[PDB]
Amino acid sequence: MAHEAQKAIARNSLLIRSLPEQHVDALLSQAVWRSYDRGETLFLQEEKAQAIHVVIDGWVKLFRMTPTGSEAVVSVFTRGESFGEAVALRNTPYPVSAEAVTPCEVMHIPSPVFVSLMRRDPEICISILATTFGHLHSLVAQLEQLKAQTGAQRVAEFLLELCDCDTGACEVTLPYDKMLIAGRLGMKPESLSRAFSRLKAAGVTVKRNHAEIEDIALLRDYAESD
Amino acid sequence: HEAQKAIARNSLLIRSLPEQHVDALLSQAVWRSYDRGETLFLQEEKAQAIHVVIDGWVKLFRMTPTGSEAVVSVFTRGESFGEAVALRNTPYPVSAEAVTPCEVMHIPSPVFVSLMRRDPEICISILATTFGHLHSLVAQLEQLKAQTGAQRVAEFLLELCDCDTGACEVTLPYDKMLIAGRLGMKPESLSRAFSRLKAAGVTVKRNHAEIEDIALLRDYAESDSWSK
Ligand SMILES: [Cl-]
Ligand SMILES: [Cl-]
Repeated sequence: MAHEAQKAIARNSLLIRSLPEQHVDALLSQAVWRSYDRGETLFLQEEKAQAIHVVIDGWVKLFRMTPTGSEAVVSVFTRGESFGEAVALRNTPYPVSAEAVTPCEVMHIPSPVFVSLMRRDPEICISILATTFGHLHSLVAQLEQLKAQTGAQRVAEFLLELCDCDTGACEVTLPYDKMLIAGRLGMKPESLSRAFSRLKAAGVTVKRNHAEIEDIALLRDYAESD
Repeated sequence: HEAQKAIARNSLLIRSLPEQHVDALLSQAVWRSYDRGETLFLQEEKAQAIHVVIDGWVKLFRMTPTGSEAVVSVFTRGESFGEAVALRNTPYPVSAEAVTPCEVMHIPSPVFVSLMRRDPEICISILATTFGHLHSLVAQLEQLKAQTGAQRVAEFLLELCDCDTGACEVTLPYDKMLIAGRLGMKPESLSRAFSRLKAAGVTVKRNHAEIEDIALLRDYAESDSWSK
C-alpha cells in the first residue's frame, strides 16, 4: 500500500524524470497498479489511449499489425521504463498493442490526470518542456560521441544496466524469446548468441528465462575494455 | 529571409513545433550577424531568446575556477540552443561566441512563452513531440554502433552538406579540436580519420572541407579495408 520500492523504480522512468519534483508524489498518488501474466494483453492497437505506462517488474513488448496480418515488434520495455507519453498527450488511438512477455507489474498514470494537470497550469507544461529540451540536447551529444564497441560489450553494458547495484553477483530475468533483446540492441540473432558465448569468460551464464552475472566488477571491466 | 527560414526548420526547436504555428513564430524572429570572436551572450545574463544558427559556428563555454575557457559545445548551420534556460527564465550558465563569422536567428522568449500561457494545448502538443523524439534517441542509443572513427567523421561531414549528390564544401572551424570534442574523439584520431578520408575524396583545408563526391563518401560511411 505504500508502493515505496515500486515508486522508487518508477522515478527512473522518462516520464517521472521529466516532472518537477514538487508534482511527482501527487501524480504517483493517482496511479492505477496492475499485474499481468505472461501472454496477457495490456492494450490493443486502435483502442483509446487511457494512460501512460511505467513497467515496474518484467518485460512488455509493443507490436504493430502489418498489412499482411503479421505482428511487427516495435519495442521491448522493462523495469523503470515508461512508454505512451506522446499518444496519451495527443489522444490518438493506440498505434501498437502491448503484451506482457514475462509476468510483470505496471504502474499506469491515467491520461486525464497527467493531461489535465497541464491544461490547468501552463507553467508546469513549460517547465517539463524545458527539461525535455535539455534531455534531448544531451542524448544528441551522446549519439554524436558514441564510439564503436563489440556486440559482447553491448550485451555486457545492457546486462549491467539491468542490475542497479555496483557490486556482487546477480540474477536478471530475460525473455524466453531472445530475439526481443537482439532487436532492442540492434543485433543479429547470431551475433547475440556469439555475444553470449563470449561473455561466459566474463562471468555470465544465460539460462532460458534468466541470466547470471557471477561478478559485476569483472563484467563492468569486460565492458570497459579493448 | 525565406532561405534562412528554411535552414531554421532543420532545428530541434522548429521541428518540435506544431506545423501550423511555425510561420508566426518565425515571423517574430530577430536576425543578427556576428564577426569572428563576437559575443552572442555571456554567463549570468538573462536568457531572453532561443537561438538558431543559420550559418557558421558558435561555441559555448564556461570559465574554470582558475580562469580558463572550458568549451562545452559547438553549434552550426540548422542547430538550435538555449531552449531550456530561456523557458526557465534563469541566467545563462555559459557564454556564447562566434567561432567563425555567422548568422543566427533569435526567437524572443516572451513570444514563445506567452503563446503557451495563452493556450497550453500548444505546449501539450510540443511536449508530445519532444517525448516521442526522446524515446527515439534512447532507442537509438541502445543499438550497437559498429562504425569506425573515419566513418563517423564521414557521417558528420555528410550531415553538414544537406544534399544527397555531387560535391560540396563545408565551413569548418580553424581549430579542429572543436570538432574533435563534438565527436568525442582524441585530436590525434580526428587527424588520423581525415587522412583515411583522403581515399573517399575528402580534402580538409584551413577553414573548410571539400567533398569531391557525396555518394562515394556515403559509401565509405555505409561500408562494413575499402576502395574506390
Ligand atoms: Cl511465467
Ligand atoms: Cl530588428
